[PDB]
Amino acid sequence: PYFLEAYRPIRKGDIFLVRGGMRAVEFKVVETDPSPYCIVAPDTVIHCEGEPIKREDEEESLNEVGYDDIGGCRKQLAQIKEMVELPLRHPALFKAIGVKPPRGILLYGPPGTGKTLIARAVANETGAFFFLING
Amino acid sequence: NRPNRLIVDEAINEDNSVVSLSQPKMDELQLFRGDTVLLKGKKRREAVCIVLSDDTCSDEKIRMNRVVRNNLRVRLGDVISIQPCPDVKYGKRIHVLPIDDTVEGITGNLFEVYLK
Ligand SMILES: Nc1ncnc2c1ncn2[C@@H]1O[C@H](COP(=O)(O)OP(=O)(O)OP(O)(O)=S)[C@@H](O)[C@H]1O
Ligand SMILES: [Mg+2]
Repeated sequence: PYFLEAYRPIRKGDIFLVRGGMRAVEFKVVETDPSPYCIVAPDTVIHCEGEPIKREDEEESLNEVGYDDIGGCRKQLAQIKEMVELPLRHPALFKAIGVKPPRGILLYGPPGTGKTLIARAVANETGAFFFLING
Repeated sequence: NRPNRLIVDEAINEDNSVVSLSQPKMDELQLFRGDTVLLKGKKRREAVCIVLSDDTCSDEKIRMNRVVRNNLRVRLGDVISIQPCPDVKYGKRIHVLPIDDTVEGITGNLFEVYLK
């Protein structure tokens, strides 16, 4: 059902994702005979037989948590991006300015509202190093 | 018993080369508010400044900025001799150099932004 009435422009070496069946699944477009990039027509025979391969160590996984796993808190996630994104995107420039950044951000709320999730998502999406201390 | 040995107090004016004096001390000391004075300090280090007037300034005290105060090796409550010197001429070549700690962020120009 994925490529039917879609004609999705694909390229050699891209990872794509399909949802359905109480599980998400990954694939990688390994080889195109009109190399490298094309549009999947009904002409294309699609080889789906073989071994599921290993990852490269710098392939960013899709089971990680990003900003699309969080719902219902648009405003607060905007505030945390404004506080945090600039001092971690541009450390050298921001050191060269001479302004102090924030250094202590206390998230609080009732139990079960997704605070560990928000911190994990900001860490994955900025790409900073992340160390977790548990109480 | 000389009227030129003076003692530093806190500064009110914001300039880096302006000292202040009260008017009877200037009139005794033969100074006008356009003069160019010479100031001696500890470890034989001296400085040159433009004097102006004040009424909130006392006679036993001179008011100077922190930049002049640190170029004389003087702290608050120390002794400094002042003397008029119209022996100051103009210049031809003046060679300046930044100090290494304050210039670690910016690179590029320094003449037109700062000194101009
Ligand atoms: N806003 C949200 N959007 C989507 N899923 C959420 C949200 N809030 C909570 N969840 C789900 O609830 C689970 C538990 O959330 P937590 O991150 O543990 O919240 P919490 O702040 O850790 O609460 P405590 O006090 O630590 S038990 C998450 O793993 C998500 O599956
Ligand atoms: Mg938690």
